[PDB]
This record gives sequence, C-alpha cells and structure tokens, in this order.
Amino acid sequence: PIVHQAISPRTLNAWVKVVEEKAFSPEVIPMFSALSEGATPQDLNTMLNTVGGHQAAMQMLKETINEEAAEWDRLHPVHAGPIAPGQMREPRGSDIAGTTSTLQEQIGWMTHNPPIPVGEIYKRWIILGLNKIVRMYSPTSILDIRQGPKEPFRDYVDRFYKTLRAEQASQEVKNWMTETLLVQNANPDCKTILKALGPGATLEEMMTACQGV
Amino acid sequence: PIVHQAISPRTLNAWVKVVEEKAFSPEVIPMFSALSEGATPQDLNTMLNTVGGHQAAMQMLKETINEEAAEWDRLHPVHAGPIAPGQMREPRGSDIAGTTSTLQEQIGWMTHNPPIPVGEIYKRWIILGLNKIVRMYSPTSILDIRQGPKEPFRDYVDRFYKTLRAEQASQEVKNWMTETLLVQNANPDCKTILKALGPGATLEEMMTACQGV
Amino acid sequence: PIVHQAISPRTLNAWVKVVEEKAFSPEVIPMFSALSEGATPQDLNTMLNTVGGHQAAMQMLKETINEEAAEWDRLHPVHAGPIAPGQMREPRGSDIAGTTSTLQEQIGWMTHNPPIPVGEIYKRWIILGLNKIVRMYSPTSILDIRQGPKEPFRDYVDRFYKTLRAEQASQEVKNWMTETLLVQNANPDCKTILKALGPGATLEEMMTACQGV
Amino acid sequence: PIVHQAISPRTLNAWVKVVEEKAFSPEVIPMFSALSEGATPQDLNTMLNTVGGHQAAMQMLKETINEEAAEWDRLHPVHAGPIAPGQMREPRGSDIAGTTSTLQEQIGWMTHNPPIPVGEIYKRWIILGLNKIVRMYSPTSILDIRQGPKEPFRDYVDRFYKTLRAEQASQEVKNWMTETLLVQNANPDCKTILKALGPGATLEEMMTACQGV
Amino acid sequence: PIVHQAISPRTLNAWVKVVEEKAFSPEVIPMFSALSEGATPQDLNTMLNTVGGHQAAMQMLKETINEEAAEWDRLHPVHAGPIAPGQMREPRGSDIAGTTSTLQEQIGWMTHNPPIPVGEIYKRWIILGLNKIVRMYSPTSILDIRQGPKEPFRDYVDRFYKTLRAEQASQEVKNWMTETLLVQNANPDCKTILKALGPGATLEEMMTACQGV
Amino acid sequence: PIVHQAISPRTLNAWVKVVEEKAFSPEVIPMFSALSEGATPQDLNTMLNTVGGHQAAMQMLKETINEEAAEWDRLHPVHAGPIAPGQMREPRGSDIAGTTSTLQEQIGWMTHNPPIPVGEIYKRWIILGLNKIVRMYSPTSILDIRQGPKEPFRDYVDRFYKTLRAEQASQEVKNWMTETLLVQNANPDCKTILKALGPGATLEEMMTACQGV
Ligand SMILES: Cc1[nH]c2ccccc2c1CC(=O)N[C@@H](Cc1ccccc1)C(=O)N(C)c1ccccc1
Ligand SMILES: Cc1[nH]c2ccccc2c1CC(=O)N[C@@H](Cc1ccccc1)C(=O)N(C)c1ccccc1
Ligand SMILES: Cc1[nH]c2ccccc2c1CC(=O)N[C@@H](Cc1ccccc1)C(=O)N(C)c1ccccc1
Ligand SMILES: Cc1[nH]c2ccccc2c1CC(=O)N[C@@H](Cc1ccccc1)C(=O)N(C)c1ccccc1
Ligand SMILES: Cc1[nH]c2ccccc2c1CC(=O)N[C@@H](Cc1ccccc1)C(=O)N(C)c1ccccc1
Ligand SMILES: Cc1[nH]c2ccccc2c1CC(=O)N[C@@H](Cc1ccccc1)C(=O)N(C)c1ccccc1
Ligand SMILES: [Cl-]
Ligand SMILES: [Cl-]
Ligand SMILES: [Cl-]
Ligand SMILES: [Cl-]
Ligand SMILES: [Cl-]
Ligand SMILES: [Cl-]
Ligand SMILES: [Cl-]
Ligand SMILES: [Cl-]
Ligand SMILES: [Cl-]
Ligand SMILES: [Cl-]
Ligand SMILES: [Cl-]
Ligand SMILES: [Cl-]
Repeated sequence: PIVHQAISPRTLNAWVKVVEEKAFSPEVIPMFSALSEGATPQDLNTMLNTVGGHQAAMQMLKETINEEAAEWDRLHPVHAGPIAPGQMREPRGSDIAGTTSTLQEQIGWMTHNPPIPVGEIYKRWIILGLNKIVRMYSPTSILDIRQGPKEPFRDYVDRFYKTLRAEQASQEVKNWMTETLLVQNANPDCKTILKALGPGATLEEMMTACQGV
Repeated sequence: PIVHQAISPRTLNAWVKVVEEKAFSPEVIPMFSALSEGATPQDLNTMLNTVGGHQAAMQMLKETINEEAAEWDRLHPVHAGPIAPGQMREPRGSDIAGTTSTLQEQIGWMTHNPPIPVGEIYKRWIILGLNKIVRMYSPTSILDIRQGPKEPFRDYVDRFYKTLRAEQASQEVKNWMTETLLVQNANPDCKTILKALGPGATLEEMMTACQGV
Repeated sequence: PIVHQAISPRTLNAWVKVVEEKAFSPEVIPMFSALSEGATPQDLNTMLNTVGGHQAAMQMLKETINEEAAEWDRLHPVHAGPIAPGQMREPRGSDIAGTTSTLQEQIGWMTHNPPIPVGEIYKRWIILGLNKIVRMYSPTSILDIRQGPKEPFRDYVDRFYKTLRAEQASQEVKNWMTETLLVQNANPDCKTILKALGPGATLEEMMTACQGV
Repeated sequence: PIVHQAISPRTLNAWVKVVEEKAFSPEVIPMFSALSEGATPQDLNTMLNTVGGHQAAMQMLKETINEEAAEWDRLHPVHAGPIAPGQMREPRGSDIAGTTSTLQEQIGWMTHNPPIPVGEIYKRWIILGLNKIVRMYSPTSILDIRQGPKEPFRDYVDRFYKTLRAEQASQEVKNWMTETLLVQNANPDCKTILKALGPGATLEEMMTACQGV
Repeated sequence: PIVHQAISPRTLNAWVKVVEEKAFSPEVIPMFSALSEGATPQDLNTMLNTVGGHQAAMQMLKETINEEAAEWDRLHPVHAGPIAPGQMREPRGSDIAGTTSTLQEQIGWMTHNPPIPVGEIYKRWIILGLNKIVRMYSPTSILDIRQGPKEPFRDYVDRFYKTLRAEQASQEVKNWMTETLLVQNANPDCKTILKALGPGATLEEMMTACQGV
Repeated sequence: PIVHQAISPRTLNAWVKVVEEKAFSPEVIPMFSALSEGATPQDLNTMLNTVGGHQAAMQMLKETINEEAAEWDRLHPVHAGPIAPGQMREPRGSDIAGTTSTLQEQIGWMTHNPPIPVGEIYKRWIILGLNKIVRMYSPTSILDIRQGPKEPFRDYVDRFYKTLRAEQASQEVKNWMTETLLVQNANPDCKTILKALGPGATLEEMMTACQGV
C-alpha cells in the first residue's frame, strides 16, 4: 500500500482464505475493502490474481473495469505534450487499472499536491464489479422470501435481510421492499399481530411482538 | 483507526471469529469495543459489514443508529454558510454514521482543536444497539433463575449473574435484584443457611457458607 | 495500554483463551498480569468483560474492588475546589476502577509529574480479588496432601507445592508448612530415609534421596 | 528486502506453504511476486531454495535465468577499469542472479542515483521462468474446453478462463480465443441462445442469458 | 524486557507451550534464554509463574536462587547511608530475584553508567537451577549407553550425545567420555572397524565407516 | 540479531518446526540462513541449541566448527598487548563460535569501522557443517538414479535433480553429471527420442519431448 510499502503476507493470506470459505457472499466485499485500504493498483491486481478458481467472475470483473476505464478516458482525454520537469502526466484508464503504468507512476499520482488517487479510483471500479457478481451469484429474489408456517419470525427476518443485502436496487427501492414485503410475506398468525401495530412500528417492536408466536 | 491507519487483518479476523463462535453474548461487546479503539465511522461500518448472517440484528442496529442520528440532528441543527479556509463543517447524523461523509472529513473532525470525536460518538450509538440485541437475544429472565435441589450454589450464582448481565435494567434495579432475588430463589437447605448471616454478608461469605451443601 | 494505545487483538485473544483452558488456576494470574503491563482501568475492565461464564467469580471480584475503592476513599478524601488550568483532580475509588473517569482522565493521572498510577493501583485490587477466587476454587487443603504407598516422591512433591501455591497464607506460614508437612506426610519407607538427613537438607537432596524408592 | 532488512519468517513460511498446496498453479506467481516486493537477489534465491521437491521445474528455471543473464551480458558488456572511490561497478548476469555478487554489492546498486534495480530485474527473469513452468505443467489446451450437455454455463466459463489463464499466448491471441472459442464450444441449447445476442454482448449478459439453461 | 517494554503475548505463549510439550529437556533452556533476552527480574518471574504443574522443579529452582542470592549478599554487603539525589542503591539478592525491588528500581540498575545488569545476573541463577533440574530429570547415565547388536551406528550416536548433553560434568570430563566411552561401548562388529582408524579419527569418518554395518 | 535485538519467538519457533518436519533436507539450509540474517554467534548458537534429537549431526557440526576455528587461528594469530581505549581486540576461533566472547564483544566487532563480521563468519562455518550432514544423510547417489520403464520423464527429472542437489561435488562436476547422466540413464524409449535432439537441447525441450511418452 502507500506510505511504497509491500502488502503484508497476512493481508494476502487473509484475502485468499476469505474467498475460499465465503465465495462471493456480500461480506467478502467489505473484507476486500478493509484489506486494501491505501492500496495501489498493482496491490489491488495482486490481490485479484491470488484468487484461483472463480475465473468467470474475474472475467466479468475485468469487463466492468474496461467499461469504467473507457468512461474515464472519455471524460478525461489525454493531451499531447512533454511532461515538464517537476511534474506528472495525466493517467488513462489503463494506468488506473495498473496495466500501462509503473509502481512509481502510481506512487507519483497518489503522493502529490493535489493527489490524484488512482488507488481509490480503481478500487471504486473493482467494488463496482464485485457487487454485480455478488448480485449475480445470489440464487434467490427478495420477492420469493416467505415465512414458513412454523418458522420463528427472527429466522424469516434473517433470510429477508440477507437476500435484501444482495439485491440489485437503490435505497429508495430497498426502503420500499422493507416497507411492503416484510409484513406482506409473514405467515397469517404473525401477519395479523403486526398489522395491529401499524406501519409506524420498529423492527425491535415487530420482532418482540411475534416473539412467542 | 486514527493516527489514518488501516485496520489490521487480525483485528478484522478477530471480530469475524468472535461473532461466529459467540453470536450475541454479552462479552462480544467489550470485544467489539476493544477491537475498535480509535476507529473511524468507516472502520466501524467495515467491522459491521464483515458479519454475514445475523441480519435481523444488523437491521435493528441500523434503526437504533438512525434514531440516534435524528436525535443528534435535533440538538445540533446545521447552519447555512461557506466553510471558511482553515476550518471544518458541522457533522450531521449521517456524517457520524459514515454514510454522507468521507474518510478525510472523518479524519478532519477527529484531529482538531477542539476534537469532534465522531469515532467515539458513533461508537456510542453502535454499542447502544448491540445491548438492545444482546438483551433481546437473551432467552431467559432473572426472575426465572432458581437453584435446583441438588445444584451446587456456585453453579446457581454463575447462572444468576450471567442472566443478570444481559438484563434490561439500570444499576439501582440490578442492586435490587441482587439484594432480593439471589437469596430468595436459593433452595430451602442453603436458603436457611444464608438467612442466618443476614443481609450484610459478602458473596464470598455466602459462597463459602453454602459450599459443602 | 499507556504510551494511549489500543490493546492488541492477540493480547485480548490470549486472555480469553487462558481462562477457557485453565479457569482459575494460579498461573492464570501471572498471565493476567503479563498481558496487562501498562494497562489503563478501561483496558483492565475490557479484559475482565471479555470473559463469559465464571460470573460468580467476577461478582466476588467486583465486591473486592468495591471494598478496596471504599478503603482508598477513606484514606484519600476528595476536597471541593475548581481544578485549576494546567492541573488534574484527585481520583476516587470509582475513577480508579474506571466507572466514573474517562480515558483522558486516566491518561491524565498516569502521565504527569508526579505520576498517579491508577493503572497499577487498580491492577493491585484486581489481582487481590483473583487470589481470593483462586484460593476459593482450589478444591483441596495442604493438610490433606499425603504420599501414597507406591507414589514416586517427585509426584507427591508436585502435588504438595501445587496445593501450597493456592493456599491462603503468608510466607512465614508457608515456610512452616514446608518445614513441617512435607516430611511429616511422606510414606513410611521414604519418611525414614529423609529423617536420616535431618532438617538441613535441600529439596534437591531430598528428591534425589527418595529417588529409587 | 531493501530498506537491508531480513526477510520475515512468515513471508518465508507463506512462500513454502503456497507451493505445497498449489504447486504451479497460475495464482502462485502473483503470490510469489507479492511476497518478494523489494527483494534482493539473495532474498529471491533464498525463496527459491526453500522449495523442496519440484526440482525439474527449478532446473528449467535456472536455464531460463542463464539465458536471460547471457542476454543481459550481450547488451551490457563490462568495461575494464578501476572502480573509482564513491562509485559502483557494472553488474553482470551472474551478479543479477546473485551468484557473483555480495549483499552489499546488491544493496549498492539498488540504492543509488540512478538506481540500478537488480532486485526488480532478476525478479523479471524469475517470473518469466515461472510462467513457462506454469504453462508447461498445465495439462489441457483451450481448444479442448467444451461445455457438457448438462453443464451449467457458469462452470464451463470457469474452466474456459482457467485454462486460458495458463495458455502460452499474447493478448491479441487471447482476445481472439475469447471471441471465437467461448461461443463456438458451448452446447447446442445455449449456443443457440447466445448467437441470438450477437458478438457485441457482455459476459454478464451471456452468463445471465444461459443462466436457467 | 528493557528499552521498559511489556513482554509480548507470543513470547509468553511460546514459553508456556515449550514446557507443555518438552518438559525439562535440555533444549528448553536455550529456548528459555532466547525468549528472555533483555528481560527484567519481574519479566523472568512472570515467565516462571506462568508454568503450571512441575512445581517440585520450581521449588528446587527457588532454593537454588536463594543460595545464589545469599552468595551475592556475602560478596556484596549493603552499606547504611542515604541514597543521594541522582544516584541508585546497591541491590540485594532479593532485589535481584525481584522480591524486594520495584520495576523502576530494576529499570534503574540496568540503565545507568555503569550498568548493574540485574536481568542478566538473575538470569544466570535461573539457568543454573534449570540445568540441575534437567540433569536430575534425565533418566539415564552416559555409562549405560550401549550400541545394540543390530542398531545403526547413527542411532547409537544420537543416544550417546543426547544423554551426554544432559550429564553433570565439566568440559574436560565430557571430552573424556567422548574419547573413552563412544568407541568402548560400540557393538563388536563396528567396535573392530573403528579401532582400525585409531583415536585421531573424526566423528564424520567414524559414522561413515560404520555406515553400512 | 544486530541493530542488539532479541531474536523473535516466531523466528525461533520457525527454526524448530523446520527441523522436526524436514530433518536435514537440503532446503532446511536456506531456511536456516534466512532465519539467521544479521544474527550474532550467540543467536546462531541459540538456534542450534533449540534442536533436540539429531545430536550426532550436531556433534559433527561442532567438529567442523572446531576445525574452522583452528584454521582461523592459524591465519590470524593473536598478538599480546593492552587493548587501547577506543579500540577492540582481535577475535579467536572460540570468540567467533561464541564460546569465549560476550554479547558486547560480538556487538563490538560487528559494528565498527571496519566491521569484523563474526556473525557472517561463523555463519559460514555453520552452513559448511550443515552441507556435510545433508550430504551424509542423503541415502542415494546420483549414479543410482535411473528412469523406470513406465516412469513419467518429469518424475525422473525430479528425482535426478533432488539427489543432485545433495551431492558432494563442485559445479564443474555437477555440470558434467547433468551433461552425462541425465540422458544416459533415461529408459530406452525416451533415451532414443532425446538423442535425436542432440546435446544442445534445453531441459524445457527435453521435458516437452518425452512428455507424451
Ligand atoms: C449488512 C447490510 N444488509 C443490508 C441490506 C440492505 C441494504 C444494505 C445492507 C447492508 C450494508 C450496510 O448498510 N452497511 C452499513 C454498515 C452497517 C452494517 C450493519 C449494521 C449497521 C450498519 C453501511 O455500510 N453504512 C454506510 C451505513 C451506516 C449506518 C447506517 C446505514 C448505512
Ligand atoms: C461481567 C458483568 N456481569 C454483570 C452483571 C450485571 C451488571 C453488569 C455486569 C458485568 C459488566 C461489568 O460490570 N463490568 C465491569 C468490569 C468488571 C468485570 C468483571 C469483574 C470486575 C469488573 C465494568 O465494566 N466496570 C466499569 C466496572 C468496574 C469496576 C466495578 C464495577 C463496574
Ligand atoms: C509457582 C509458585 N509456587 C508457590 C508455592 C508457594 C508459594 C508461592 C508459590 C509460587 C509463586 C512464586 O513464588 N513465584 C516466584 C517466581 C518463581 C516461580 C517459580 C520458580 C522460581 C521463581 C515469585 O513470584 N517471586 C517474586 C520470587 C522470586 C524468587 C524467589 C522467590 C519468589
Ligand atoms: C486471473 C486471470 N485470468 C486470465 C486469463 C487470461 C489472461 C490473463 C488472465 C488473468 C490475469 C490478469 O489479467 N490479471 C489482471 C488483474 C485482475 C485479475 C482478476 C480480475 C480483474 C483484474 C492484471 O494483472 N492486470 C494487469 C489487469 C488489470 C486490469 C485489467 C486487465 C488486466
Ligand atoms: C547440543 C549439545 N549437546 C551437547 C553434548 C555435550 C555437551 C554440550 C552439548 C550441547 C550444547 C552446546 O555445546 N551448544 C553449543 C552450540 C552448538 C549446538 C549444536 C551444534 C553446534 C553448536 C554452544 O552453546 N556453544 C557455546 C558452542 C559453540 C561452538 C562450539 C562449541 C560450543
Ligand atoms: C535447488 C537446487 N538444486 C540443485 C541441484 C544441483 C546444484 C544446486 C542446486 C540447487 C541450489 C541452487 O542452485 N540455488 C540457486 C537459487 C535457485 C534455486 C532454484 C531455482 C533457481 C535458482 C542459487 O542459490 N543460486 C546462487 C543461483 C542463482 C541463479 C542461478 C544459479 C544459482
Ligand atoms: Cl497473473
Ligand atoms: Cl483484457
Ligand atoms: Cl456492504
Ligand atoms: Cl438505512
Ligand atoms: Cl460489559
Ligand atoms: Cl457494582
Ligand atoms: Cl541451497
Ligand atoms: Cl547453473
Ligand atoms: Cl504467582
Ligand atoms: Cl521462598
Ligand atoms: Cl545448551
Ligand atoms: Cl567442544
């Protein structure tokens, strides 16, 4: 990461083990982001290359990065000119993704006034592609989450918000799913109980209300 | 945490493993607090996102945070004005919870004269919500803790104060439960023995007194 | 601990694992003390809260701390007055135990000329309470330790000094137990052998003497 | 690595364990490169010597290094002359590979104005030889990767790009394999589906399209 | 250890695990010494207290320390006088063993011109007592080590020098045991072979000579 | 190692575990050398003492060191004279091996203008003795390595160069063994194939040539 310092063996080992155990579960992404705080594109690519298997996902992730790189290039067209002494060039999508830049060039951009934070830019595009993959490898839809007739409310809520966490939707949409589906898809016994509090009640209140039942 | 330094792989790994093994047992909270000393809201959210499962709890925790955020906003209304050079804006609940602020904005508030410690503020609200969840996921009530007819006193006391640690109550109330229930719910044999010391006796004295019996 | 630095994940993890494996065996206490070198009351309380189970002991430990706190208060009565700029208040038992002081207040006392070392003071009271608990949870008495008729001397000596380490007694008393009981409670065969050296002989000499027998 | 600092026990241990578990799988190479950031030729050779077994590969790796060393020597012929005070000699292939230079000589070249980065040069030649070995120890060819009649598309894509990652080919060639083979070798059912999007469709679109089938 | 720095959790954990696995095997002592480089008497005592079991040995170790303490006191008698400002007292055996001195007093002696290295002095006395215990808990004598009629020479030599390492003897004596016993106690077949080289032959030569046989 | 800094618990633990698992396999030596970068003779001896078992080897290693020490003494005879203030004595073989010098004396020699690097000198003599032992404990000879009639070429090459790595021979000799034996000892089927490339062919070419067969 940036200081340039080498990425620690236990950081790398942690990243590897995460993916083995959990595959593309939503929580892998914060872990990824945690493990890569202050990382350079080289460090980010290293991290992605140390994954074996899951190559279809890694390929999708590539394309997503290429798309983001091409978008960057459009907004930031590179001018012809000799980079003057005591000064650094403008980066291109490929430099951000680490394919056409060096470690020093990456070091150069990130430590400067102003900083051109290619680490945090590329990191944006990578997390972007990880969400698509999580979203894609999630098997079920939030509309299919229903409470079984004997299922403790708490377990339904765990399944509801787990499936929700992986959904393709903005916040306004997710608020709406919470507001509509949660109560809608409860089993009749508890569905009754909850309606009897109305739509101003907290999840604490709802969980404690259908607790016994 | 704050120095900004990345949160260590073993910190993160420790937090993950805690929750797998112990779920929402009261001792997870000091561990949480320990693992997050000097943490920024970004670091705190990272920690909370690396939990898979337990999403109903995480949702309740969200609401609790929103409530605390809205309370903060009431007491601290944000004024319109250009933030002047060499100066930093007033935070809003959403900035404290990390949703509408950057890492630098968080760094900005925490390192300053005076410090505006959004790390320790948000941490307050998170622990708050963890207590509610611990409290909620605790199965039994302190009123149900009774000594079995053959149960070594020491084992009853362990169950008493374990259930007590998870109770919804203030200190005055807990003193009262200790003072009333402990001796009240002992089995007849030992209940006799203890009454014969009176209400000035130490737990050491009480445990050593019903030791053989 | 003090530098304020956060307490390390492996310190915390070490403390947790100690108590799981060994419970309240005498050696847990040096470990505790080792793991808490330079710790603040907050750090000490953290460490104590990360223990689940064993709550009867933790309760006794509380009372012991309250007793020590009340004793401190007697010897150190707090005066009314405005704490003047460039100066720090006098601590009360509750501040030492971490319940009515902040991290900075604790930092304040410990780093100063002179230092008011609330870390090492509270640590005193905690170890105090741990000894009582070790002492209490020790099953046997040193008077009950006798050498079996076929028991290798070395194994008797291991049981003797293990039970001894956990006894409620001062040094003068322990010298006396060593001097009297060790030789007194040996089996007849070896009891003879040892008497034949007298009371000036080293444990090395005694162990090597009853070695074959 | 360079600061000279000793290479960490966990770095070394990590490198050893990598090769035991994964042999010469493509992902071992980024791991190698990660574990050796800032390494000297001595450190690089150490790392290679701590591998037991796999000696045929290590021998091929040697030859590759000798070839690269001899190529370096051709482009950089060494001049006769006394190395003047406050100055450092020109390196030869053998000095780069660590066989005819010292630690200080390596330290000398790497820290200087300009730097002569024998660490990153030799590292180039080593990774070069690792690719040949990965390439060689890869059992299958990309032309043999076909989708089974019941095989979920996602699993075919994983096998396609895994075999692809290990192929001997430049980027232009790999683009061509992706463009031609992937769709060509799909099973008839899904082959139809995909043709019906054409050759402008993303892997996301293709995977989600043959998802159900 | 000394800088005062707290002793690391993994140092402590390492020391504990050593004794569990290996008991009092000669190699535990270098490990002890390794783990305690730069340690204060407090740190040394901590290390010794974290051992459970083996208390007979710990008791012998105590006595040995008391003997060394009393010897120190004889050679270094303490003078009456007020320790003057900017100056430090003379230590007594009990101060060296950590029983009548503080951490600062220990810090005081060790960092000074001249240094009074109570860490390395007490460490001397501890290793002293560990040797006696190793020596004592070693079951066999070097005179009993004989080569079996089918026993590979190499295995006899391993048993010879293992038993030798644990013997009570000075270097002159050990040279003599090597010189006399090794060849003396070999089985007739190989005993012949070796005599036929004479007493100027290396262990390499001797091992390679009785290799096949 | 040198800064004097204590040798890390994980360094020591790593060294111990290496020898347990791998005994005296050639790769243990680079590991040894890696783990001991910048080590003092005291640190080197510590490392060697933490090995239990394998004492015949450790004894041979001693003799080898004594031989190297006596050779040093011959080339470097010690002069009589008072070591003058601001100056350090000339070392003797025994000082290099750590038996007649202190930690400071070792520190003294290694940090100086010029440096007298007793760490790297003694390390030379130790690795020297480790090679002899590896060489000796290697069971087979390179002349005995033949390809089985069904044995994949790659597996023969692994056995060839593994046995080769442990051989007593200089580089000129090893080049010759490679050049002569490898092709000579192949099975008839593949022996034919290879002869048909001649003696200018790379191991890559040879391995890929007998690949199918
Ligand atoms: C874990 C989770 N489940 C979801 C379901 C639907 C939509 C999103 C999610 C998330 C991610 C998720 O929302 N994580 C939270 C952090 C968090 C996690 C767990 C408890 C409390 C706070 C987050 O990243 N931020 C920025 C946040 C912070 C406070 C309030 C709201 C959001
Ligand atoms: C562990 C526990 N059990 C309880 C039951 C009822 C109410 C609270 C609890 C607690 C938490 C609990 O009280 N923890 C203690 C620390 C502690 C833990 C264990 C032993 C001694 C000190 C604490 O956080 N503080 C601030 C404290 C310190 C000294 C005295 C009183 C309180
Ligand atoms: C381990 C142990 N067993 C006992 C039995 C009765 C009374 C006390 C104990 C102890 C604790 C015990 O005495 N530990 C020793 C350290 C120690 C441990 C083991 C061997 C040598 C030195 C200690 O803390 N100190 C201050 C000490 C140091 C030197 C001499 C005497 C005491
Ligand atoms: C993992 C992999 N599979 C391949 C198949 C064919 C050819 C090459 C490969 C690779 C290595 C591979 O291409 N790794 C990527 C890093 C990477 C890995 C995984 C996902 C996203 C980015 C890489 O090293 N660089 C420089 C890169 C970065 C962005 C876009 C394109 C290339
Ligand atoms: C391991 C061992 N076995 C013995 C048998 C009899 C007497 C002593 C021992 C020892 C301890 C032993 O002698 N250890 C050696 C270190 C060592 C260990 C192993 C191989 C080479 C060097 C040691 O501490 N020193 C000071 C030493 C160094 C060089 C030559 C001679 C002695
Ligand atoms: C591993 C090994 N097998 C051998 C067989 C015969 C003779 C020696 C050996 C060795 C040790 C061996 O030669 N190790 C190599 C490092 C190395 C290891 C593995 C692959 C590439 C480079 C080494 O130490 N050096 C100095 C070296 C570096 C480049 C070229 C030639 C030698
Ligand atoms: Cl790669
Ligand atoms: Cl690409
Ligand atoms: Cl998230
Ligand atoms: Cl929300
Ligand atoms: Cl708590
Ligand atoms: Cl209380
Ligand atoms: Cl080697
Ligand atoms: Cl070579
Ligand atoms: Cl103790
Ligand atoms: Cl004593
Ligand atoms: Cl030793
Ligand atoms: Cl010797």
